[PDB]
Amino acid sequence: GILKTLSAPIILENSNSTFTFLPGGDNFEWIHESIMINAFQGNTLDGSTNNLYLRIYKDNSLAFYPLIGMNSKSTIKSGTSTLIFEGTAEDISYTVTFRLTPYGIWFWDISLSGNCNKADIIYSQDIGVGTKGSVNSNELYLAQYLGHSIFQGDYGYVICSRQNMAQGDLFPYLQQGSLGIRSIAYSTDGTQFFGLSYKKTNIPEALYGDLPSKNKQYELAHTALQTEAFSLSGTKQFSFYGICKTNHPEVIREIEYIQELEKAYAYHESGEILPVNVPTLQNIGAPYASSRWDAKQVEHYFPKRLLEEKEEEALLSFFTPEKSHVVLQDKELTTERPHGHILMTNFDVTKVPQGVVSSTNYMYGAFNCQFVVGNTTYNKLLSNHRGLLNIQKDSGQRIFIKIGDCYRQLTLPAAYEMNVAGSTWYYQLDEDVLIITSFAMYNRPEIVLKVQSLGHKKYDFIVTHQLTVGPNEYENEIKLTREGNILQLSPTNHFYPELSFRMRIPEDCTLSDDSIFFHNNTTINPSLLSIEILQKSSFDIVMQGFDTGNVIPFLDQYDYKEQLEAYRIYYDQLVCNFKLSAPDKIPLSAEKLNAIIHWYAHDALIHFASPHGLEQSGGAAWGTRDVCQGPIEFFLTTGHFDLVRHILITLYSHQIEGGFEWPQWFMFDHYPIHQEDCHGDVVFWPLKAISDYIQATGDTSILNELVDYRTAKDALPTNQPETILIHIKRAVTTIKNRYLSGTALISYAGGDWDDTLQPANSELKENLVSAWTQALAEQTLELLCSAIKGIDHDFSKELSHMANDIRTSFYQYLIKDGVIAGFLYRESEEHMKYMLHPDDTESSIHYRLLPLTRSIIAQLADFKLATRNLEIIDEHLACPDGVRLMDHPASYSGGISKIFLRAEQAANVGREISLQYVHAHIRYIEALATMGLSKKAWDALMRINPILLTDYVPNALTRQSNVYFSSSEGCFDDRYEYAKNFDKLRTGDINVKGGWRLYSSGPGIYIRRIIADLLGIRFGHNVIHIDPVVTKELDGVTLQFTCFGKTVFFTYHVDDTMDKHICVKSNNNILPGDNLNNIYRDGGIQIAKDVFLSAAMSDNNFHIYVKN
Ligand SMILES: O=P(O)(O)O[C@H]1O[C@H](CO)[C@@H](O)[C@H](O)[C@H]1O
Repeated sequence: GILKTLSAPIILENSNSTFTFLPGGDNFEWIHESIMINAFQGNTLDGSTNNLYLRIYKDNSLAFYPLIGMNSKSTIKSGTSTLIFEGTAEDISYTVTFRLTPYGIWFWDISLSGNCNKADIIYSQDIGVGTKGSVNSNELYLAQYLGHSIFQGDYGYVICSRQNMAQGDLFPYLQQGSLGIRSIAYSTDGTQFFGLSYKKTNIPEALYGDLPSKNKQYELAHTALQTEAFSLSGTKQFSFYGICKTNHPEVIREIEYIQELEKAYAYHESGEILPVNVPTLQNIGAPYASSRWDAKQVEHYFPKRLLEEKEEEALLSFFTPEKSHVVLQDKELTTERPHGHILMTNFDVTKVPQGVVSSTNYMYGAFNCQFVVGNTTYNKLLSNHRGLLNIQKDSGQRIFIKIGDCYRQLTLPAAYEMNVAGSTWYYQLDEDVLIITSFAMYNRPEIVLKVQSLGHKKYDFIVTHQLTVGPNEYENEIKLTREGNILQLSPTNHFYPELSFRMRIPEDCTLSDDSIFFHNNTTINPSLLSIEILQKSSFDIVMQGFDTGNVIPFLDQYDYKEQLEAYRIYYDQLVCNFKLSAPDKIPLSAEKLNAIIHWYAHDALIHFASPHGLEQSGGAAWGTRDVCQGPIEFFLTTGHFDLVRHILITLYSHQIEGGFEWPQWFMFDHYPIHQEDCHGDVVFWPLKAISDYIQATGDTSILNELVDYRTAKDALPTNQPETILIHIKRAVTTIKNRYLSGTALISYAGGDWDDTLQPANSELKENLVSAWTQALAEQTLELLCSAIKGIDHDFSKELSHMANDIRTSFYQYLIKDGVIAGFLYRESEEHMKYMLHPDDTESSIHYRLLPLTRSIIAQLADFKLATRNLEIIDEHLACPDGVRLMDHPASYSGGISKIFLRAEQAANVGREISLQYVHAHIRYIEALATMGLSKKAWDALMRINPILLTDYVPNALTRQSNVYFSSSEGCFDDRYEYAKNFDKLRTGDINVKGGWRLYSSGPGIYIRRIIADLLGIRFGHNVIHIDPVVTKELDGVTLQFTCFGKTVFFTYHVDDTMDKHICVKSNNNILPGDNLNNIYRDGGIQIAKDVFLSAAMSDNNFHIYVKN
């Protein structure tokens, strides 16, 4: 059976514009030239995000009626470039005429005829304003760079918008406003229009009130305009309009295109505008959100709770002894980002895995989005989740349940419980609880949905699936065969020709597309795979993925518990059975590490094996710098050494021929895709990681492995392998080649760690020097020197000379008045200027975090400089929510870049522009740990710990507690208010909120901080290093940890009165060893493996005595 693709059947066209609609008149794709104007494509069940709302005010009510789209019940006529919507609302006849003119200008002309006392209109439009590619790739990210300027025009508010991230060279533009009626209020983000409450009510919150008239620069670019209120007794007429320009290189300063708009307003098409058939839903109601559980219900279903989060004494979330995190309804209605989770199949932990299965789900009834097998972009069965508020709610796997006469789509449950192996939703019904579980199979490429009525009551269900079978919805035809209760789905390819999926469905279910939702049984979307299941108290759908066609029979039985238990052991072993305990009350911070470790282990494992996140659904590839940080640090900390060796070989095989640097990112599977343009820090990371591998393992053989390169343009193997050592030599030449003349100052080139600080021109590219890059290069080439020492003496000597020269240029050029400058700009020896240093008095930015922490971490900063670094942090960068990247925001003047690219283009205060990018705060922790500053280090660890965050950082707004957040951003509506009131961040006088979730190096590098740097357990070549940096409160606390395959119990004692720094005892015998080198403090102890293990055979409780 062949599934066709959805094509939007209403197709309006006019000079350089194609605007398409679904048959209910819902927006599909509005394209002007090559710019997509809307943010979200409509779907055949929900319609589209945009609308026009008629509201009617009475003495005891307010009513609101959508005028367009399939939720309006308007009839429709169309021409070549016109739609006419007609209908009535109470006592008002309306017509809405949509005009697509030749000018990249559209109108919604509204005519109202009737009697009523008080009415208004609300205009509502989601806006993307990017290429189709950019909008589809990430709506949220596109929104971040879409800057809105508000003016008063002839008819009140007019919203102008400039897209500040280049779209195929161009900076596109929108303008929206009203004609013939005053817009008396406006909003610019979907959070303002729909509100968080939408996630329960399914009703846009703004419809009950006035728009706020504030420009909120967030992630749901969404323009709303509210008319002045009016009486009706007769006919009233007015319009809304939009203008799209594909290139507006200047910043917005005023309302433009007034003459053009007047010309476009006079435009009407000559052709007949004729009736078209409009489909209508049949027995489909409003969505069903659960009633909220009260205290006694929660107590009943979850008798065993820990780490309870409460606000105003209402329970928001908690953890359980069985390693679950549970989220109550009320919490989801207070988090701006939607609670969600990623499931992933276990793999062999000694090799780079292939064909890993994964699925994403969210608390608000998105049960399974983006089911993939291997490649998280291309090898996909179910469509991606999009947005934040579930306005469009048809993606992936959804469930309809019959309540009374009507099928009703499940949205918000009473509770959502996550475990690393699965997600459970609890929906309160009338005298029943419906329990939905979506869970991963152990050892099998499967995700299973289970639906179960707690009281064994029967119901009718339709389970819908937005298929892709490929990277995108609506892109390709689908082969669907059915044998009994097994469906097989495959595309109708080049690198995964056997790609297929199977679903086992319940035994007397019926199969359709969206036809069953409609009165006429008309198919509109043929790729909506619908499963109607009648009169069942329970059922399941088993979903299998096969990237290489290794099809396996279904099991008879699919049991969540067994999977849960197998994954729990997998995760325990993954973190070497980490567990903190004490005889007395364990400290809260330890309790937080026990609860978070396996969650961060899961997040890190996803980042490694199945690279994608919640907001960042588009991934698939390894980032070169990323795989060297998050996964490698996680795996080196936990002794997954064979895995790191394999990672590193794969990594080196992706080095690019000719240029001999690395791509920014690359697919690690059979898809030859990479980004050959890289930032200037990227080359250092494979060099550092291989060195850290060699130091940890003694495995110098890796340097003799014969490994290929990839071609720049095609990402194909070059079939000219060389030893990894020679790979390294070539990389190192590229570094030497970046010396500025007369110096060993490494050119900035494409940028450093901070992806928002790409150089805005060629001169800045050539002549900037990043102090962080410089420090990283020094550290990397020193580590390289040591790692290669025993193998190639001469190269090791050259590496030493290089590191030394880089060190000398660092001290000689990048430091003034004891302050390490963020950057030096050097045209030549005669023309030099510090930036991100106090001397740059023309700039607002005088201090940069990155070099301060890298220089400490590398032991490059001498003790004095390192101590100065910490003072600079305390005085200029430390905030209650963590340490900031800079002491002031980057420039923003309407979106054109001057020095830095994306940092100067982002309209939204978020991601790196927030200045608290958590990854960098974790490096701060690493630096503190190097300096032995245990009180600052543990305090910093807690400030970014999502568990009970709001109890610890009073101005932090709550967020999902069992997942990593990548940034912390002040609640500032725009860049100008951010700059003006920046100091509020330092004193906690503005609230801060969480950024993007899960997909980051953060969780892995956090885990390393915990284990290696603070608890102080590090593995070396036939040695264990013991070097705790802990507080008095860890005194009497024990870490259980598996060391070289042996479970040990490290009990901490903090003794300020010791003669020595460190002492390690087993059965009262002091373990012999050597002190570690550390220029800032007394070093830890290196104990031989055989000695350590021998001691552990008799008494595996090791007592560590440490003085701060
Ligand atoms: O969001 P993440 O993964 O924590 O980190 C992201 O931003 C950082 C700062 O620009 C980069 O160094 C990473 O390569 C990128 O993935």
